[PDB]
Amino acid sequence: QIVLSQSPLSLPVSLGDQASISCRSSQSLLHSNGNTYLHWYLQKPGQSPKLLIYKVSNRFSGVPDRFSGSGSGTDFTLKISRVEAEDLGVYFCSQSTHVPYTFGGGTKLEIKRTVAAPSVFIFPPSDEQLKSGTASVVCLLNNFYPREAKVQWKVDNALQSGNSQESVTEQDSKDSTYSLSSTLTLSKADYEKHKVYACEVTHQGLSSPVTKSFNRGE
Amino acid sequence: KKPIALICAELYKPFQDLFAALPKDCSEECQTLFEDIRNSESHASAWSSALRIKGVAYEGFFSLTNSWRYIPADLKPTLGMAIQTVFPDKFEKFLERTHLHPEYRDFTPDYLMCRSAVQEVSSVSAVVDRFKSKSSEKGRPIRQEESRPKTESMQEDIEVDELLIVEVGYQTDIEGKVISDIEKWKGVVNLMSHLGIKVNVLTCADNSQTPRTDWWIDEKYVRLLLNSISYLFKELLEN
Amino acid sequence: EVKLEESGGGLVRPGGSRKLSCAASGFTFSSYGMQWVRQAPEKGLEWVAYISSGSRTIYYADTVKGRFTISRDNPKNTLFLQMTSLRSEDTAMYYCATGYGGTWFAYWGQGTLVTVSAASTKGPSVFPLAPSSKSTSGGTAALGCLVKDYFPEPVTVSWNSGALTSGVHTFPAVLQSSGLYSLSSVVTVPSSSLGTQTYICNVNHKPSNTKVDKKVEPKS
Ligand SMILES: [Mn+2]
Repeated sequence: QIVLSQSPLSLPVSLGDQASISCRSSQSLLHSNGNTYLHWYLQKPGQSPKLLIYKVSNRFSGVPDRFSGSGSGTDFTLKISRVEAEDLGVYFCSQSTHVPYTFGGGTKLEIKRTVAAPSVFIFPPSDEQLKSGTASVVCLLNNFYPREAKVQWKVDNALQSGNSQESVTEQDSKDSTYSLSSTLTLSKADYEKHKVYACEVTHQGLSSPVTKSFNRGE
Repeated sequence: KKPIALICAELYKPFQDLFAALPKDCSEECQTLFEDIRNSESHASAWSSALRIKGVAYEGFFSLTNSWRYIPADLKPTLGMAIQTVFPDKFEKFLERTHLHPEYRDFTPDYLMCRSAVQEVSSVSAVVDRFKSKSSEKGRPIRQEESRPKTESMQEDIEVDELLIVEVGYQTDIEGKVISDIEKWKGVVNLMSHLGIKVNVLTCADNSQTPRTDWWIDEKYVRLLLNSISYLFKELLEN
Repeated sequence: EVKLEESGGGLVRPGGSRKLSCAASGFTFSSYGMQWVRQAPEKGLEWVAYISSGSRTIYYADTVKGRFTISRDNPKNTLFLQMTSLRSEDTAMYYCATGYGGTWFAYWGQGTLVTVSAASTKGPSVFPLAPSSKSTSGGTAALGCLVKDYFPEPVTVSWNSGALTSGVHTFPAVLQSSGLYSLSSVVTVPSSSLGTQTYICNVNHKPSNTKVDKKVEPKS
């Protein structure tokens, strides 16, 4: 099967700048009939994929002309001559020279913006949930950029592992930031035997790691 | 107790019905052969003539059933010929890769066609489908192989030239015939994959035990062969 | 306008079966090859099957061979995918596509979500994330809802029946080891509006016909 290797895995780029995405094929995509069946797709968040370029360099009808592709054999490139906000999303290359038809793993295009440090918020479990026997603690990292962040839980200064999960929004189309939630789930019994519930956040926009905590009975 | 010549006279009408239905060139070749049987000194000489009639007439009827042109053996294109005329830009490469197997260039199938002197056909896929349908519907042994460069997909945005190679036959060992045929063409098919040339090879066979509705030739032609060439073979032995 | 409209998705038990359909309009369907593509949540695209215009040629991904049949009814402008012996790994959004003249994916449908799981349909428990000093920054307060333990996916969350959209972050669900999902939805609002504006998160979970409205309040 044709393996298609895309680089970079992710592409931060400023509005108005150019962008290049590389697609490497494990075998030649030149078909015996003379054509080369390498194509490019944009998938915007929430939507189905859209064709951009077919057979290496043909722009699909209606596709804005800031998109173009080139290459031959096993080496191919997609260029966005001038990046626009709407270009946020994942770019895939795919071939249909050989069966199985195959896709690259996707390059995420990220819109570059000025560093923005997260607002860190913490929410104790609600009384409704605690009535049901469980305690979720939510820590919220709002409107930050770039995406790299580290979030750990400490209960009475003991690090927590195995009991939290995290989720990150896509890049916001208006302000280009990310938001992140981390949820710490304890049994109600485990929750009532400790006092300090703390969320520790590291991000380059902060001068130092921020611990945001509360006392249970407060 | 019957001399070979007298055998031919008793089967005068069955063989007249035969010659009338075959394509012209095919009908003449069988007619020449028939007079060789009538004037056959030996039983060996007669038998070889009768065999050649069996094969020539059957192929004429196969042409009729499929509306293909009956081609005498002398005029049948070879594989090299088909490559040279149908895919001229690849003929030089075709020669280089047949250096260790030059007999490939001289392979001469019963039918050598291309998509519309290599005969033309409107669709190769339709021919393959109707072979594959009757093989599946009546259990008739076929063998079928398509060249394929690497794992290439079919495509919808361009058309390529292609060949259809077909082998037929009227012999009692039907499985043996299609097995040997496909084994002969396998190397060629694999060669065509490496040249980027699309070819299909079909092979099939009937014998006299095949139920008269299930042959690769029309049933009316089955009765013509069974009434003539197959009775002749019975007369030749019992005398 | 070329349009592809898939249907047939939903929940299936592992080992179970399901038939997807795709209704095509806006072009001569019977003249073109058709394809299925799928995307597992948070993952990349994966090709599934191709079928030529006249059905003579059919290709399959090695991972669906022997379990999926692609077919079509040209006079009815419909493409089909018959899925059998399904596995959790077959959970995905399934798209029909066509190249309208080639083997590339030029036109795509909106897709239909197939979930393969033995988990049983369940609406969410909705708990408030109450605003407090621990969630205020300047003149801004964050509040939200915790939407816990629903199945299968599709849940829609909105605030004040959709009126409140600025500053809303509804987070992607996490599949839990229980086999259920959970997410949270948060919104930042002016702290000056706490106790004068009412905040209600509306949770709609069509698979269980569950609609939940939860008022989120500052706590005493
Ligand atoms: Mn023959």
